[PDB]
Amino acid sequence: GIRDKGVLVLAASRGIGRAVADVLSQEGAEVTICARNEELLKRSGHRYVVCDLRKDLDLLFEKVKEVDILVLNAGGPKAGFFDELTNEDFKEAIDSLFLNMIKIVRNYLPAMKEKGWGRIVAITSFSVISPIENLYTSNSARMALTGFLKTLSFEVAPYGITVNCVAPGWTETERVKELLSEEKKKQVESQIPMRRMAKPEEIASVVAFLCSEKASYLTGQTIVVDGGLSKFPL
Amino acid sequence: GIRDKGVLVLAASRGIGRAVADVLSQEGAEVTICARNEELLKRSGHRYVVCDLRKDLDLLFEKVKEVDILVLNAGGPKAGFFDELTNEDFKEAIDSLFLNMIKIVRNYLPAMKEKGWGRIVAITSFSVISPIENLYTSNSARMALTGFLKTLSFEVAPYGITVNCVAPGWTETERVKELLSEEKKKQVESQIPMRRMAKPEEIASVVAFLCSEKASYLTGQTIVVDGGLSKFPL
Amino acid sequence: GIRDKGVLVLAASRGIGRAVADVLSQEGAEVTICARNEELLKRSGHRYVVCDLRKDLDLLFEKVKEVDILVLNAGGPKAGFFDELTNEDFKEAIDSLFLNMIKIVRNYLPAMKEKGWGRIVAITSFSVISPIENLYTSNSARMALTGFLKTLSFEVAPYGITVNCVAPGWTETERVKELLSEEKKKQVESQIPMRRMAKPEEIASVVAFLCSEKASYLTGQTIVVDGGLSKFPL
Amino acid sequence: GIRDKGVLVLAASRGIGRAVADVLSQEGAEVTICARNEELLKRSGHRYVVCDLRKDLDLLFEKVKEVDILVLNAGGPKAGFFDELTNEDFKEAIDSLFLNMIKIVRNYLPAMKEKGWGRIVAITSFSVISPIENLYTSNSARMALTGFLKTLSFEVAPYGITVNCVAPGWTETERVKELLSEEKKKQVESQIPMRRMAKPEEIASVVAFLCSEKASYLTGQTIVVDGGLSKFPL
Repeated sequence: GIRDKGVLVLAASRGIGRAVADVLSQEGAEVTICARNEELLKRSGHRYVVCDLRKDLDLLFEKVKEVDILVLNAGGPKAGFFDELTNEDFKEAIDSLFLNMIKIVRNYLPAMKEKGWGRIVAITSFSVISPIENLYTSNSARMALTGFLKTLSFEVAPYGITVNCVAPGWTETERVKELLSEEKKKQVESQIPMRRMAKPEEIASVVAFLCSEKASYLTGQTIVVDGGLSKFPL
Repeated sequence: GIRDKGVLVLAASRGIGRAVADVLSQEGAEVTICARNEELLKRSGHRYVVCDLRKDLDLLFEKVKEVDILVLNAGGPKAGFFDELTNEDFKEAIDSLFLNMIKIVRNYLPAMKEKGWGRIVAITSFSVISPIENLYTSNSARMALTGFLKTLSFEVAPYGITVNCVAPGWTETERVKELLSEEKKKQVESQIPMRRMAKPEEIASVVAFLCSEKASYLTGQTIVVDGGLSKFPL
Repeated sequence: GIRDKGVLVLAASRGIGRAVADVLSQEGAEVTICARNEELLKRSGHRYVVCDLRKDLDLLFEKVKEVDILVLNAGGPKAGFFDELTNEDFKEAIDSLFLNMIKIVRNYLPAMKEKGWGRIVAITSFSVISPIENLYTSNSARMALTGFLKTLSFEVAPYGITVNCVAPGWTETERVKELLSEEKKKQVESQIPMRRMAKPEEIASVVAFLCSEKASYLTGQTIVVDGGLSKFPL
Repeated sequence: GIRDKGVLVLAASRGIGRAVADVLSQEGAEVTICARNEELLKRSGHRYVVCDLRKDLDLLFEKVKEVDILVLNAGGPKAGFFDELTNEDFKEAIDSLFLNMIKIVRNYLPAMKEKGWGRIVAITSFSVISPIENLYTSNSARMALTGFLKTLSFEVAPYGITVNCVAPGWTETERVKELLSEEKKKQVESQIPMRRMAKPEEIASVVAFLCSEKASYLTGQTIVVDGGLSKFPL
């Protein structure tokens, strides 16, 4: 039940974030998205803020004041094996996937406490429980955030705020339909039990559910939505 | 989207299984429940079969022929420390919570393959990831079923059938409001971050979601719905 | 420090169980092994008892009275897709890999409590956290025993008894060098980061360490020994 | 078998790090320890470097050139609930427990590859799988490092290098015998199944084992050494 709730979705001009904004809009929430590309944002049909999170967080906090539902999401950082990654690559990933996210929570959390209701949902990756061999930066940075949000979930629970992650597997975002060949996309598709990648709305729907009033007893969890790919049984 | 899908819910005259039946009925599914007590079943307002998961299941298969959605559920076996449990206690738990469930899946799975759609959802316990010290029989039997359903999820994924568990924490079922004093209830309730037990419908709605067309890319997963109690971070 | 401790190792005429028996013997423990094949046992150079892990229980308890260290181990049950496995397959695996093990523990446990010192070690499989797709019977039965032992580990901890599993990955036992071609062997080997299967002693040495006095604060854990194969981060 | 291997242990003038250096010295390794406190280090009887690792990595790499075995370890960061922690608290923890650690590995890893043998062991905490409610900064930073090392273990495995964490539970270090009252110590002690905290050597021996030639097929693992405290069963 999310008619009239305030929603912010980060990195939401395209891909999963976009799909999440779309759903929540169709279920009557008042949604703001934010991203780097203004042109993409004007075309989205949503309320938007142009927001490079490294440089200018106070612009975001000024233009989007309070928020019942917060979906954390980011671009994926550099892939590579250990010798082709610098200290700067790990630092940038930590800043943008972990420390900047903490700042954003810290900002919007007090109004949720005051209302006695809230939702935080972080979009991470199934690579969190089934680490991919060349994603050193995002593996470790998403484990970081996932730990932070678990510890958080304990403290905010009594205020009616849930805190969860959704860990999508391979998703057919326009970004992925460019980072990969047809040969590589087939090979990967063939190791997914469902023998396909997710439509972005298939990830969106899980996130929309955790945001609804029906998910009120579910917190401190990472829901993996990956077609059956990861092997971990519990 | 589950108007007109055939649904069977086990151990569903009371508690969580009852709530699950109620929801899916409200969303337009054709629901049959089954349990031991016929008088409870007559009063439930649902299609029913009298059935016992410690014994023969043939009556069940005859009276309920095909099924799009199958929710596995049972009564909780005996609690106890090791010296106050017999080999029989372990065997009865294994038969009822594991082997008889495999036989039920075996039975309704073929018609799901034939249609290219299906859903299997097992209601287990948060004790599976956060084992309670005197639940030796249910801990180990629920691990067994979880292990079985994960292995299964791999195989049936390409047929459009998902396989998941919902692992509820402390829930205010009539059964629990009788297993426990007031003193023990408050002690428990004070260790749950949400500071309360779940209404049965709070577990129901998660199950109901996994059963919908929206959960199409989510399989092989145990969703813990426990108010934040279990500490495991992934 | 295990000079003169009494040891029983199951399924130990060949493979990993044999390697465990040999180590513990070299470190001065008085070791009994047990298995079906009497001529293999005669030739092993160890104290032995002939036993099935189905019928022959109280012969074992008769000929092997008390034991400081108990290594549980069994043959691997039938591998297969769901439609090529019977109710009897699941039932035999649960009896031999789970309920018979509970019986053996129940037997040898009282004398460990009496002495204030004990060691139980179950050899299971890395398939426990990274389930292989057609090992339905072993996956679920090993999860069952792993769950049992974890719950157990809580209760026997104060009595100076540790309870742990060792989960070996692909090991070069002569059984495996027969279950597999050269082509299948290489395919598998090339997905192990160490690019090879374990010598049986490389699993044995882990088991031997859990059995030593030095492992005195480590209980309720499954050590995975798999050359890096399983993806699970925690 | 580690007679003559070169060993470096960080944060090792006291506590667990100290205990690890002691053992490995007794087994014939040539050990250097490093910490901030020079006077403690002189008194240790070991080879030592003094270093605030924010600013003396150049010193450390200079005075300790190559190393077969690398035990990563750090002081514990600030404990607190979310409102009493700043962005600098999170930053400092990430720096010191994660990004500095990567820099050290990056340094000592090439000579391990060149020799075809090595060991990296991080001492983390059982709070990684059983997160404590007010350790936001260490929980999330240790998850980061654990995720980093697991991703690394895949790549370095073919080179004869293992990568593991040891996650001690409550240990009777002098530092802990000061952070806690008697009253709080006993409450804690009474929730550990073993009913006591670890002697630092009891965590040291697990580390020493991972460092030996006998742990050759064991990598990509976090061994939890916690007297049975954490409930996670797998």
